[PDB]
Amino acid sequence: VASETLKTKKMEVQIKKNFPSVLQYTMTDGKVMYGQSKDVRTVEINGTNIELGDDDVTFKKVSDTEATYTLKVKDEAKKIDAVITVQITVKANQLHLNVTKIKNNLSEGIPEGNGVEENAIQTLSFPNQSLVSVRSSQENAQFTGARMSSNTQKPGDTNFAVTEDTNVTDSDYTYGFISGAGLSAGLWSNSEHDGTYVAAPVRGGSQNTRVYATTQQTGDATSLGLASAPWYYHRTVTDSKGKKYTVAETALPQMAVAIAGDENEDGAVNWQDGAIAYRDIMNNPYKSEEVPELVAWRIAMNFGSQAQNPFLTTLDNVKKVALNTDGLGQSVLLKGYGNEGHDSGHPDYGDIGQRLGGADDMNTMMEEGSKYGARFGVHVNASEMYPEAKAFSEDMVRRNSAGGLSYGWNWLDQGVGIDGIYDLASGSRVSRFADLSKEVGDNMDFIYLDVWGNLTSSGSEDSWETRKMSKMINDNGWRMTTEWGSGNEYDSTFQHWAADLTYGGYTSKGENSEVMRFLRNHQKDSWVGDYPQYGGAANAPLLGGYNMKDFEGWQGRNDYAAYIKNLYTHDVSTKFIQHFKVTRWVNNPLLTADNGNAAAVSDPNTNNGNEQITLKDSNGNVVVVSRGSNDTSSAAYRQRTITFNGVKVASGVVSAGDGSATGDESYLLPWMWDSFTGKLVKDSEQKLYHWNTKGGTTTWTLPDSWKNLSSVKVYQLTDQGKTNCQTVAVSGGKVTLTADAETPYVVYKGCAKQIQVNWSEGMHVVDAGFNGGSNTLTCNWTVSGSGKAEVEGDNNAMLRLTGKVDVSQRLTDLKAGQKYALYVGVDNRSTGDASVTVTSGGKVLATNSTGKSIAKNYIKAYGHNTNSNTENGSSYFQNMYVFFTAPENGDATVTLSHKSTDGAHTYFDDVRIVENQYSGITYEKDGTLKSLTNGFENNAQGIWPFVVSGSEGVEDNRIHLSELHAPFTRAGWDVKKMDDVLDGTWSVKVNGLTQKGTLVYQTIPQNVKFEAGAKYKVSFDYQSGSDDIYAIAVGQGEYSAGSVKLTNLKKALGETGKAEFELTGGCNGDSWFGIYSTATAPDLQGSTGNAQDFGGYKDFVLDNLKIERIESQTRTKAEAQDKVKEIRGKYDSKRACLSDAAWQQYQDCLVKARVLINKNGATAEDFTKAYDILVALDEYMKKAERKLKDLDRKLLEAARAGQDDEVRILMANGACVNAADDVGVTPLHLAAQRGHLEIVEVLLKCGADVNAADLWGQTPLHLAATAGHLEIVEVLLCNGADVNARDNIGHTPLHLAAWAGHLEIVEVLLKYGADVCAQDKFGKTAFDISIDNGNEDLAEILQKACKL
Ligand SMILES: [Mn+2]
Ligand SMILES: [Mn+2]
Ligand SMILES: [Mn+2]
Ligand SMILES: [Mn+2]
Repeated sequence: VASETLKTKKMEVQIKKNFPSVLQYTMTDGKVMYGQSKDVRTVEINGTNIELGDDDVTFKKVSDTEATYTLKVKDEAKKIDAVITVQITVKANQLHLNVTKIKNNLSEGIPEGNGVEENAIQTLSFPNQSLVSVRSSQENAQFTGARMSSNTQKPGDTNFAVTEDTNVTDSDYTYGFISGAGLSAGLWSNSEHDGTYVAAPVRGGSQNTRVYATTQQTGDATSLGLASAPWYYHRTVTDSKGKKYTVAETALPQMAVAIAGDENEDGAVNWQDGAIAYRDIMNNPYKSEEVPELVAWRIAMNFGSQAQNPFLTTLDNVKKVALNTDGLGQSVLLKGYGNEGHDSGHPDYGDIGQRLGGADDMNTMMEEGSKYGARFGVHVNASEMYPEAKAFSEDMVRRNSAGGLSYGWNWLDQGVGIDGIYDLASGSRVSRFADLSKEVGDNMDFIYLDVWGNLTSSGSEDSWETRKMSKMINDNGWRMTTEWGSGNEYDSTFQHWAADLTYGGYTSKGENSEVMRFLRNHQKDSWVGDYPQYGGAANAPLLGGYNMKDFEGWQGRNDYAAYIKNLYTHDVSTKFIQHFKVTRWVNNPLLTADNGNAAAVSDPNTNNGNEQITLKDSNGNVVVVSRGSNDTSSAAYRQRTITFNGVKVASGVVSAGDGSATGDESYLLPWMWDSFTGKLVKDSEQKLYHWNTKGGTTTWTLPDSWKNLSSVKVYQLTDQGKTNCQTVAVSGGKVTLTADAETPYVVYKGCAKQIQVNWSEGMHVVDAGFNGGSNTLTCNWTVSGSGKAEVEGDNNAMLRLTGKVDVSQRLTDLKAGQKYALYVGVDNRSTGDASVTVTSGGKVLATNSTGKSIAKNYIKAYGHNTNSNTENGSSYFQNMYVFFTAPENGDATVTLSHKSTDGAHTYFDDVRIVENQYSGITYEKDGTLKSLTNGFENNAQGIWPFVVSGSEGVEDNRIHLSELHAPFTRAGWDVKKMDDVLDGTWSVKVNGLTQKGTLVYQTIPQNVKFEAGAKYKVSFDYQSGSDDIYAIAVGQGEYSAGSVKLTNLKKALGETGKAEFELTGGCNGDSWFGIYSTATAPDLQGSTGNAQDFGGYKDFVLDNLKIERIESQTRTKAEAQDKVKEIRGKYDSKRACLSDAAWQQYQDCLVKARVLINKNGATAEDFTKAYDILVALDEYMKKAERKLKDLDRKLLEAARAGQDDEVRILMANGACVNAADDVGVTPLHLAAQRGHLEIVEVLLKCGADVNAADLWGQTPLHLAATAGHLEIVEVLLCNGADVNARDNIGHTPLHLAAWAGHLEIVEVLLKYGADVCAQDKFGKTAFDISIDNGNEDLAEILQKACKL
């Protein structure tokens, strides 16, 4: 065959002129690797194999390093007529084969707007091209392949000898390496082909197989050759509506080989040698070079309009983590960066959350954060959308084969599936990422793509789609990261289900492959880390593996100390290991003959035949990681030694990644790199991180550059940075370190300066989050008063106040004349007021207060929810607001204060000053509320003046600010029957919180204070899905069932309703109103499936809140005094059956009214207030009385029935023991006559009046004696029953027991002391009763009382 030679300094490649084929590679040393030794001239186009003849190919040697081929590819019958241009180039030990041009003689190209290109060239390949091959006739001929596996128990690798029996045909792999006759090679291709995988729960580029292995007979030997899998060129796709499109290539077809000798110099030639060479030709994920610097990964979360984490708070948190890690690199994923938060506004990528501070604050956070080595990225979704999103349209909607919506998940709103193919082919998604690019410029590091590969956008989401998705992202300068462990093998640098080891179990983690991890460990956080309960790959991997925790609200995670502890336990050593590239990996226990890995490398002269990995950097530094034993039953299987240039830098067992068992690992890791591009730092900046799991004393050999030092400087790392400095002597290049358990230390050669941190930049105050330690109360905040101010809490630090104290700070950078809202988180445990005040000079611009906090925090993503223990195992943190105009003098000051001298605490956190246009609060002259209006158009955050209640416990609450996007958010679009927005752009929305039987949301006194005794007109616009499913709740103090006044609301589905009521302020100033979920089932109107959710039959929308104080009729002192008499005359006699707290509330109220009435110099205003407070007290006591009368009537009913359980349930729920009806019959009377001994004894123990009588003068003893209940009569006399008690006739329980003729009951009561002299109105004794009836048996016991 006629050939030509391409030359480099490393090899000579003999190539055929009749086809782009290699005959052989001859290296400088004379070693040879074969190409395609046979006459194979096949080209596949659209699945049709065409064999080329001599006249179908033209050749041209361009230079000594390049040749060009022109391929005439025609099949008239199969509609193929193409001209393919192939380039072969050589450099060093690499050969590249590129398709540089594709000409189609059967088309004019792709029609405008990605229209269908008829006879388009969709696929292209060179079947059995064998660019590199090995033969069974060669010394140590072998194949090594890798396929995708997310399963910890199933490796993705194959390792086998190439023999005469080896028979393969287009066997597809992610990676493929052939070795033989002292040379090795891997084949790289940019093919987007999807094929064979070991294990993956999703698509989304998990199945990308780019190499094809095929055997052929090469004379008397079997030859195994490598070819590229097919490439896509102009691919024709169909969307959910049946519309077809043709989309151009992501890139032109490209492939390469890199010929290796014994690269790691270990005396053998295998895939590892090929893998070292392969790194020079392989694709590298965009920005994969920064991956080793990303030590601190975490999520900063925002959800449901709450603004739990505004961008400038996230920046303070970056500075806290920077101090605690001594400036290690960070990667913060902003989950809910856009619109109203997480799983809101998808897919509006360019809509940055206005309530977080918008694009302005996001850019400030990214720009400033980068100075601390912190990278930022956003969570996006390209599979699900909500009606509120501006991108929402009929074209975007994914539809099923029947024409209906492809529904997603319902939570805040109903998610609808995005038509993935439409989104790509129309240029829609690329334009939405462009919207984001305009907002962030070049400040943002990465994109985090959620759910991609789970088939929500289409049944495909293949490697071709994922390749195009990753390109749109990389094109904007963004690093690619995604959700699923197996997803996007080609371009992703991080998988959430790989780095967060807790999710999905052992079958759904990161990439379980020795080949993939050997090649790319340093480029991704997509592997298997320690999580021993999964076993296999997850049991102490030598390379570690990212273990991700959070503290900023993601899944309620708000534990900072655990976050930091975990960074040092797993992530510091994982990241240190990623600064080196794998060069050798022997004795892998996961690979056996049974799982298809008989030829896997097994050296008994390395680490006793146990697992070992060697890694190297471009500076010749060597890292060696060794496993103690390859037996999982041995204690040494989890033992790992790490050496750096032959010196031990880490030893022992890590604390289990699943949090199940603490370890003993200690390390002294040299951190030689900067937190930016990872370049080597200078000598004065070189440092060592020290960690000791169990704590104690360890001795280490310092690195070579430290061997002549006399001493080192050791600093303990905290949330304040470098503390407790120690000078440690160096003897013979060694150091002894004493360490507390699980405590980070940093070692320097000399004195090291503290990292400079200016807290709360752009926040208008210094240290708004109280992160500056105790010192913050000295030069940032000024403290005054007899009381005390402390920075308290070992997690999220807060300001704690006790006694009479004020904490002040000057406000900076305010725009003169502009409107601002200032809010602060407040938890008040004191009865004394806690306040927030803005002053200019001395003048008060705005002020607000809270008494004892009455509402617990149920916001899961928030830093101080009721699961975080602010004090006493609870948290009452709620945002307290002030609205003011920035003064013209530019002098403004905030003051946080506690007024009373009591010892109870008040907590404050997160002082937020934000530009805000809300102006719906009007006051009276005395500073009390005149009116409050809200259309929710200018809310700084949350559902203010309401606060979320406990209907779902601590949750990502299904309550938020709904957004207008007509016609989609309106009633009538699809199966939707309710409007999301009543008027304007925003309303308050509740999604499906039906049949809870509890409070959903409520006002609190710090948001809307209802003055004691004052009357208010409350009105709002609403939309409710069904009749009586939701109600208006009115209460005083902390919500409690039974104490609440409920008004059921009627159905207002698609048509806005009006709600109006009057509210009278409770005596303690703690009155409130809200929305309550009843027990009543919604009317789903015959809807099925998602239509029950989307319809709105179970939802509640509120808007246009209006609260107005109603003027009261003026009262005199006489009127108020008389009202005191009336109230006392009604309730003074009702102390017995009334709670000890209810009697206290009543007494406190009477005291309050008397103080107003009797003050020297009291006015009409005081007399009106005193009278009104008593009127409010009356209605409160009366409502409580009807609820007690309800319980009493049910207790008298259960006394008759005889059920102890329902008698005890009612008594425990507050039932009156001595409760009598219209005829004066108590439950002790009823239980005694029926004879329920278990109830009689329960009632007597509870304090029931044993002497109690009805309108007939009958006591429970009279009733029990006539009925003849011996056991009941016994216990009554033992509890103090009146033995000689009489009725309206004069019958003692002796007379009645004789009338009924009870032989055993008469004798029992006589023994105790029942009178025999007793006579009724007729003057009849027991002598007359015994002689009247036909039985003389009674006359025998009476003649044994007195003998006649
Ligand atoms: Mn080797
Ligand atoms: Mn804080
Ligand atoms: Mn509105
Ligand atoms: Mn919404």
